[PDB]
Amino acid sequence: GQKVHPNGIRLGIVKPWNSTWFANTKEFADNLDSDFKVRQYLTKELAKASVSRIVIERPAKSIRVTIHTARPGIVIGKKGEDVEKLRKVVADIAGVPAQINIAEVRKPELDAKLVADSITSQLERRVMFRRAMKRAVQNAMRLGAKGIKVEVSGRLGGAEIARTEWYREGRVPLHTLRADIDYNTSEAHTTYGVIGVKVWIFKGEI
Amino acid sequence: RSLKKGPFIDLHLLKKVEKAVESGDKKPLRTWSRRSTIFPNMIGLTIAVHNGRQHVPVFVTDEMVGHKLGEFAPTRTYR
Amino acid sequence: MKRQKRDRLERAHQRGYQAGIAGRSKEMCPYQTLNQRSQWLGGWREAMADRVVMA
Amino acid sequence: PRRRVIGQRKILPDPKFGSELLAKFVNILMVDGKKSTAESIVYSALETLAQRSGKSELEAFEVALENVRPTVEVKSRRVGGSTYQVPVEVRPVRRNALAMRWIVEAARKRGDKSMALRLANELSDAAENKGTAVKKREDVHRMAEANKAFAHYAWLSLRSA
Amino acid sequence: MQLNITGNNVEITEALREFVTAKFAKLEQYFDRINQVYVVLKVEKVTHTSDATLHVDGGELHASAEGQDMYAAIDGLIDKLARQLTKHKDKLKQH
Amino acid sequence: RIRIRLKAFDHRLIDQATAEIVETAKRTGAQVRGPIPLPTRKERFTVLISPHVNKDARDQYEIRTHLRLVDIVEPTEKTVDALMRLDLAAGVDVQISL
Amino acid sequence: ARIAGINIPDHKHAVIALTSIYGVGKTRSKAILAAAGIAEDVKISELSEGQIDTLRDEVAKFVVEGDLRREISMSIKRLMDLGCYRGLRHRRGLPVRGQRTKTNARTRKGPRKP
Amino acid sequence: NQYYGTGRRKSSAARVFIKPGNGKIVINQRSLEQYFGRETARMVVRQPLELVDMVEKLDLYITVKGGGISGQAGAIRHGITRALMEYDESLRSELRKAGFVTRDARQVERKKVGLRKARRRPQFSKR
Amino acid sequence: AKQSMKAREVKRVALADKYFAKRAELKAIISDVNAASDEDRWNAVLKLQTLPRDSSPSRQRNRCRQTGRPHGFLRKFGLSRIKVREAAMRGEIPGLKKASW
RNA sequence: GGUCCGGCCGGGAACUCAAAGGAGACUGCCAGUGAUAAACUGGAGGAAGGUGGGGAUGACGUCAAGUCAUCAUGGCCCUUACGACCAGGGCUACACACGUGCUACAAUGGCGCAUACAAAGAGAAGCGACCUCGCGAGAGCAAGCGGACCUCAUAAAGUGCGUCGUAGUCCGGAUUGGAGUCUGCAACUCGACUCCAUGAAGUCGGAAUCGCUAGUAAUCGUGGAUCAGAAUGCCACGGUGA
RNA sequence: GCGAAGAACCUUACCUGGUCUUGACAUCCACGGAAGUUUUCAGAGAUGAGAAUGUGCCUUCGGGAACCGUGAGACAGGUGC
Repeated sequence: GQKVHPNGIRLGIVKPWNSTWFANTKEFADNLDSDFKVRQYLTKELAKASVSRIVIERPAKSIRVTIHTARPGIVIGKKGEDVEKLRKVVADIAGVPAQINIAEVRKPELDAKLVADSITSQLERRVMFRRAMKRAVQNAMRLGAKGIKVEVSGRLGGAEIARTEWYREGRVPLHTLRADIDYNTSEAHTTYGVIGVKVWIFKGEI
Repeated sequence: RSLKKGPFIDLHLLKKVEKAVESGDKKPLRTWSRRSTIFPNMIGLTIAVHNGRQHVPVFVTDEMVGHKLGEFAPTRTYR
Repeated sequence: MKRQKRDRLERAHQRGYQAGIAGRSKEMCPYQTLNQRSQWLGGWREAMADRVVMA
Repeated sequence: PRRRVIGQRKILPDPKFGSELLAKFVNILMVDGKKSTAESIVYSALETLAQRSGKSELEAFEVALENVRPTVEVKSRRVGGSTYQVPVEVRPVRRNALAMRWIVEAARKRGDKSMALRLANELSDAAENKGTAVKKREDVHRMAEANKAFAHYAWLSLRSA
Repeated sequence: MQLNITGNNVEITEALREFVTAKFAKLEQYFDRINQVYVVLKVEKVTHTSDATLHVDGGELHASAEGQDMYAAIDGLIDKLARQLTKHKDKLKQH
Repeated sequence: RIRIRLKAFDHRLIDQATAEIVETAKRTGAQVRGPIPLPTRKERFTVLISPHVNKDARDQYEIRTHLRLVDIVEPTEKTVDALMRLDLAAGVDVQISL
Repeated sequence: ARIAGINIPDHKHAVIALTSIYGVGKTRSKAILAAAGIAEDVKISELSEGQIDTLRDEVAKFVVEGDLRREISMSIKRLMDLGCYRGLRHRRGLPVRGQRTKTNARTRKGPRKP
Repeated sequence: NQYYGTGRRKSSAARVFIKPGNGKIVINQRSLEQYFGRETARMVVRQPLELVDMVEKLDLYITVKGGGISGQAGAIRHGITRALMEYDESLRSELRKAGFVTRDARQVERKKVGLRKARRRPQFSKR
Repeated sequence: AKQSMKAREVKRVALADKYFAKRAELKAIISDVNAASDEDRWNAVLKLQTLPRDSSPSRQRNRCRQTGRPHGFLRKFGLSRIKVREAAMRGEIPGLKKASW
């Protein structure tokens, strides 16, 4: 509880924002509130769809949710119907209409949201956290990440004392601002409590 | 030293006075509106201002007119 | 926030002088370079006389 | 400090007279971050130092200053249980500033009506070898010259200039 | 030396304050001139612990003692403080 | 006579949408008074950073509002409708004035 | 040098010198001289008696020493006789206007006896 | 003809136009004496015109704005030396030595958080 | 933070938009200086007690809209100081980033 | 060029400035010292010279430090009450103790008149010119401005003149009385401000203690957030300036 | 001068009283009713009693919606540890 958020320290430099709308000060708050509710709603609903990150833009009294996922077939479903099934409930709780898109990642072993969701689900179905936490590092390093650091925290096997472990391999330079680090954090609600998982994935320098 | 125009009373104190003055000097009036002033047609009444756990009665005297009802009913008790 | 004071040359002197006065008759805690060891020992031998003149 | 013979900056000279010593003197009694009224105190005091002394003002201030500048200054040291003062020679940059600090403090005492009258009278008695800052000067010389028997080790004022 | 009792989850009774004050006064008289003393009593479900901070001319000095009944912890803390004081006292005598 | 003022959050995106309108108003018609920059609004937000005590630990923030003018001197009817149906680069907000 | 009952300073300017009357300060003291045709920077020795008598009935308009003291005593004793909250604070020597009493309260309190 | 030097100092910027003329100095359509020439440090606008000569040689039209008294004064002191650009490094080589060409980039510091006025800290004291 | 309090806030929004800004004429038009300062004005300051007390805009607390936290709010964002750091470091508030000068 | 000499108007794109892109500072060059090394010391040039000034950035860990009242959550407990609604009160109590600040104790000043110079920011159920009324806080009418334009908004210390002549004083502005204003259903408990009056302690602070190395300390004012109203706090900005 | 970037009511979590119990907030089942809007009485108000006004989205039509009341629980709720 002493480090800066490595996605937030580099928001103009390397990473893009998850929202690319301008709103003047009279509608900025509500324009951020509905922006929150479609992220909560899509995150709750598409939990099996392996969603990486959703980007919301607002061109001219409309909205676009670009859904970054690993398996877009579960997202569009049969024929593309589930896109419109999402689009009706997006347009109900946002400013109607909606143009949602899919932007799949073809290398889901390098996305920090999907690694943390992987370790999260495997801890929910009670696997050994050295096997999961170590297998994520293996699967990134034999596929092309320049660095990775996974850390789990909590009870982790019903212990009465919480502890953390972390299995870095390679370079994760958190202070270099040009260094591209995808950091993300997920939470596993096991029957002994909450186990927090956070993963850094370093890819390149520019 | 506030409220430039007109004193303040509630309707449940104004109508309750104008009801209970023409109906004779009677039982002490339980009042919760501490924040209301004391009009000159309230002189001679035993009103019981609520202080938080009581309804303490105070006989309205002629000098009490410019004040408010909560001014003559203390809340905190010291020693 | 600026640069070092008397760049070990006559700081090496007064280290040998303080170490000369406070006993340390080793003469075996100096520097190892010549231009600093020479006057660590220089301050040492200038401190032996200042030990004879006092208690 | 431990490090840093520091990169030193100079000061602006005085406007009315060609002196940086005088500008340092304005910066001494420049209380509370306010230079202009301290300049009015200094000019208003050197004028009546000229009329109450006859001679010129810069030489009036400097002759009035060299009777309170010191030569030896004590430094308190402790070895073991004793804590005696050891006379070090004052360096001639510290010398006149240490004089002007005593002039300005002795003018903040002495209380007359105005600050220019207090400082004017205090510089007058500093010319007369009579006032307060000459008593503090002679106190410093009496206790350094009284404790003169200490010339030692290394913690003060290496070999020469 | 004034002394300042406070308690986290420990209800400081008047008999508790009399004893602690007496013990502190006795220690202050015995070792050094002490300016101010803060006492903190904590209970954490098992451990009756006590903290004390003495402000003395040299500076702050602190001690902490866990016990069984609060009284024991206080006694330990006071002895620790006395030991610390002996060290500070002739640490600034050192003739 | 058309006063086109547009504001956005990113300078390297508003300078893209400005070049997406000078080539319009010079592609048809003429007489545009340049991509005029205006002063940047710098809304700063200082928040407490812990969920409780530690008042002195804070976090300082700012958003940037970048503004650009266009100033079409003489409008053409291809220009006033050339402003229409071309309002892209969401993130940039535009206002036309007459 | 005798208006309203006392007025005895001299070598002072007039508008400051009138302010030793219990009931006048630097605004009403300027109202007296501006309403009685006297410049504000003159001295009480410099006034002639044919001006000072025109200042005595001038300051006889606004309420002065004795009437103001028994008047303020009538106000405070009136509030203490009603026994309201304010007069209840006046009967006990605590701040009336609603100041802090946990810590300071010390002008109305006095010195600190323990 | 006419020669220009900008000059700025401590959140205060000058515009100095020097011409071969009389010995008059005009600041913001005022004279020097009726702008600050009896106020604090009036010597620091005539001061770079002392190591060079100015007597009835060059008149100055100066418009300084922003900042305060001595900020505008040091701004003009930098602007005059910048305006000695046609009077070359024969003069600016001998004008490096006495200062006058460093911008003197000491600005006021920002107030840091937790600290009261960027160095002052709120007194953790034992009494 | 206490769904009771959270629903109480939206109740006060509902009545605060229902009654006033439609019956603000009782004070912003009637309770003024004019040639109508008779017992119509006393009928007005008499009248505002009949209205629901939870209809004034000054019983609002302007809470966070993800937690309902009463203290530490930002009118620009609609979020409390914890949740706006949580979404700022995530990359939600557009254009917002860490400041240094 | 014109001028009600007001950037006011035609006009100009130099300059301030705006803010996008670049250049620039790297021990790059020179002399000496050093193991011919890293480096150090000094010099030149330059706006800046040795990580230029400042910020952001907090390694592995410790303190079973803080937070179950931001949130989330394992367990336990209540579920005609530890839940829910309303009125009034309390959170503001006061023999006392401690901490952090503001204002002072004055002549480097108080007061009165005149007058010069900032940066940063905020604004739509909002900021609110000008003009009338009021001693004043403010009120009525009411333009303009989602803003380099309009408004908040007179910067103050400073400076020139006059007075006060070292006293509890023309210092200090606490407390209390009277009369008001504004906000809001509503200023009693308990708001802020104005006016008249009142005029306390305090004459520079024992033992002990803190911050600060340069645009810093110390003083002087300005703005913002939170906010119906309510900063002596916090967060920012400039002035003077050791 | 810490959460609190601002406790008159609200906030508010505490106290005294006045009330409600599938509830102030969410879903599932059934039955009625458009929702909504003006006003009166009592009461400190919550509340309880009323008085008028009001009626489309699809024809499956006791509806499909939105919204409101009563009923059974599964529950909801808890700034409680």
